[PDB]
Amino acid sequence: DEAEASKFVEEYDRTSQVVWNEYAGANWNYNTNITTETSKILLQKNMQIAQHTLKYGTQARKFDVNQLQNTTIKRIIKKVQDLERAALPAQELEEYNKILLDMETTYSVATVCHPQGSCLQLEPDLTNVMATSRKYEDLLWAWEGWRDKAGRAILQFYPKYVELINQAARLNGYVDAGDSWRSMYETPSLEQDLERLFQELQPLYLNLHAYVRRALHRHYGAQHINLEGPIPAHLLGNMWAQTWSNIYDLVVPFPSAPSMDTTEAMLKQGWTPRRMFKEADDFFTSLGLLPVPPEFWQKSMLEKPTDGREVVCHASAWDFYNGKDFRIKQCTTVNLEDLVVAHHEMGHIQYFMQYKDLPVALREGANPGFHEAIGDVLALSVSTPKHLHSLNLLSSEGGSDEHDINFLMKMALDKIAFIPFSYLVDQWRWRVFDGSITKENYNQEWWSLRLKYQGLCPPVPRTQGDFDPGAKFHIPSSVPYIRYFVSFIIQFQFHEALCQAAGHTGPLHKCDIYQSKEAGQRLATAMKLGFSRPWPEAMQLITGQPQMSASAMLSYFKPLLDWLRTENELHGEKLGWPQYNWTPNS
Ligand SMILES: *[C@@H]1O[C@H](CO[C@@H]2O[C@@H](C)[C@@H](O)[C@@H](O)[C@@H]2O)[C@@H](O[C@@H]2O[C@H](CO)[C@@H](O[C@@H]3O[C@H](CO[C@H]4O[C@H](CO)[C@@H](O)[C@H](O)[C@@H]4O[C@@H]4O[C@H](CO)[C@@H](O)[C@H](O)[C@H]4NC(C)=O)[C@@H](O)[C@H](O[C@H]4O[C@H](CO)[C@@H](O)[C@H](O)[C@@H]4O[C@@H]4O[C@H](CO)[C@@H](O)[C@H](O)[C@H]4NC(C)=O)[C@@H]3O)[C@H](O)[C@H]2NC(C)=O)[C@H](O)[C@H]1NC(C)=O
Ligand SMILES: CS(=O)(=O)N[C@@H](CCCCN)C(=O)NC[C@H](CC1(C(=O)N[C@@H](Cc2ccc(O)cc2)C(=O)O)CCCC1)C(=O)O
Ligand SMILES: *[C@@H]1O[C@H](CO)[C@@H](O[C@@H]2O[C@H](CO)[C@@H](O)[C@H](O)[C@H]2NC(C)=O)[C@H](O)[C@H]1NC(C)=O
Ligand SMILES: [Cl-]
Ligand SMILES: [Cl-]
Ligand SMILES: [Zn+2]
Repeated sequence: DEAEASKFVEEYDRTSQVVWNEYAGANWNYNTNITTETSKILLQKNMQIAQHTLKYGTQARKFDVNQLQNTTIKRIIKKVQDLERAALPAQELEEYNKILLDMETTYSVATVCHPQGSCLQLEPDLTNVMATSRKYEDLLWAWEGWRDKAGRAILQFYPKYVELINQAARLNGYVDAGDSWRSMYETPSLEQDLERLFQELQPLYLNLHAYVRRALHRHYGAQHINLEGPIPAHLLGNMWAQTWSNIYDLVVPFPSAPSMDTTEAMLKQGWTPRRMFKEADDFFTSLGLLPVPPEFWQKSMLEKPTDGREVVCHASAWDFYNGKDFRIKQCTTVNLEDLVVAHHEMGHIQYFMQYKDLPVALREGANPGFHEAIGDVLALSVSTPKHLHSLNLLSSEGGSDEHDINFLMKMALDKIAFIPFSYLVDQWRWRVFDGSITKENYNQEWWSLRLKYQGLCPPVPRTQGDFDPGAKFHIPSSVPYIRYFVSFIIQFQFHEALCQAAGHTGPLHKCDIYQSKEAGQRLATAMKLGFSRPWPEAMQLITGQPQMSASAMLSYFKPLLDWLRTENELHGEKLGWPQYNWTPNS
């Protein structure tokens, strides 16, 4: 009966709101106050949500979706039929939860020590070294040490993790965990579509790579940089070489056109974490989008506590599944990078608020990439030299062609450099999950892809027992990553569309959509759909067409592509890494 299915969905919604809200609370209380007691309560709520998922998922599977007429009810019931880890038998579920906790803990407590010296945590100690050191051996100590202490220590857990997460996927009707993850996009052509996008960005990435490689050759010396080979992976300013903007000082196109030190400016002018989030809130409401509720300001953790609590510091945004309580947890630091992260996280909060009236089963983004993109779209406008000057964080940089190319290079060092990294992570994981990479070659296959996609090599030859993927957070925390590749493509599509809605003309990279109500209306209509419709509908609401496309990103960076090609040609660069077998001699 249509009526029995409707009743079921209503009962699922009521009970899920209660159970998910209790789990969100317990998880928040652990994350903002790590103790034995909060771990204990969290463990109990984890089991309560499993029992709820098992109960309602079992019921949902008794419905023949084929016989359901109402498409919304059909959609919800089909989704509740996927129990995820709660499909595992009791022993395997306990084992899986424990392996996940052990991997996450191992990663979070790993430190790198000098003998009879200080021990450095990843954040901020080791990331600061990677960002600021310009000494090959000091960078190497941090890069190798982090892999030695975090990566190698995850390896013992990962094969059993793969076995259990695949078993859960098969018990929910998928062939492996990678299949299950890809299904979140509801797009049978996903793999080919993503490959096509990656290929469209190759001219830009290869030209950026070759230009940066030449700059590294200048600084680190001819004996350590092969101008026809891959770049050593510890020289890009970031522990994973996923974004390169911390080496802007080594690659600036026009050193004669200097830029203000934005961190020093923010500190001198008394910026605080709360001010950073108020600025993000203001951008959202300038578009006519929703302000965060008063409760957000009361309950959020917007900087590291000084009351003796120990906390999880990573930036994060939290839906408590009651339509009222939304929070950010971030150990915010006062700099421009974290101002952008604040906008990223506030985009997650905005999406939570926009879809709060849907059934909790449809309270997700159109696809996971959409959820990641919203905040970054606003941050693109924030990052314009125009807007940064209005915050008193830059001197006037408009007009000047040199400042213009310098700005596009700054943007490309993050946005373009990240495209191959964000593609790589789940290309590797999909092949682990489908069994075509075994524990015998986890690491070799990781580096084959680091080479193939990013054009990087490890500065020190890897050895047996190395497990460098484990040194990247999302691997031991089992967080899918292709969402970030999707996000970095489509956020430029959204920027282009909103800039057009706002009446912007001229180069896309000069657009600042601040206070555009037309831009806000486009985003709001799409966000309010949550996960109720196939994501091409939200794509069309924003952009006027239904596809993912790299064209907007290419248009944004067109002046840099032209500059890079001219620069690389006059130095005779050989794009790519035909000497792909090269690795450092010392
Ligand atoms: C197939 O079934 C689906 C699902 O049906 C729903 O679920 C099943 C299981 C059963 O329970 C059904 O009884 C139930 O309807 C059908 O899809 C639904 O279709 C109805 C149309 O009949 C749509 O009605 C709209 O719903 C919105 C949102 O409603 C939530 O939020 C409201 C605001 O907080 C609140 O009032 C509601 O009670 C509801 O509350 C939330 O409910 C969810 C669970 O669903 C729960 O998780 C949340 O916790 C809970 N939140 C809170 C806070 O309680 C409602 O806002 C709409 O009102 C507008 O539209 C009317 C029609 O146009 C109009 O008369 C109203 O005045 C109002 O109009 C707008 O007003 C503004 C300003 O005044 C104006 O600017 C706008 O232009 C104007 N809109 C206009 C003119 O269009 C309305 O009631 C459901 O949204 C929809 N649900 C989903 C999920 O899609 C589907 O129709 C079925 N298909 C077929 C072919 O039959
Ligand atoms: C805890 S939750 O699950 O309930 N809520 C999720 C978000 C809603 C999911 C909806 N279903 C959440 O808070 N997640 C945390 C995660 C943290 C960040 C993260 O890891 N970023 C990746 C990739 C990246 C992204 C942007 C960028 O510029 C550079 C890199 C990384 O750093 O490698 C670190 C700061 C930027 C995001 C996030 O916000 O997406
Ligand atoms: C951090 O967590 C501990 C453990 O839950 C909290 O301590 C509890 O505090 C309440 C009073 O509010 C007592 O009723 C419990 O008995 C306490 N338990 C223990 C083990 O001490 C503590 O309040 C939390 N701190 C913060 C700042 O939230
Ligand atoms: Cl690595
Ligand atoms: Cl994803
Ligand atoms: Zn995010």
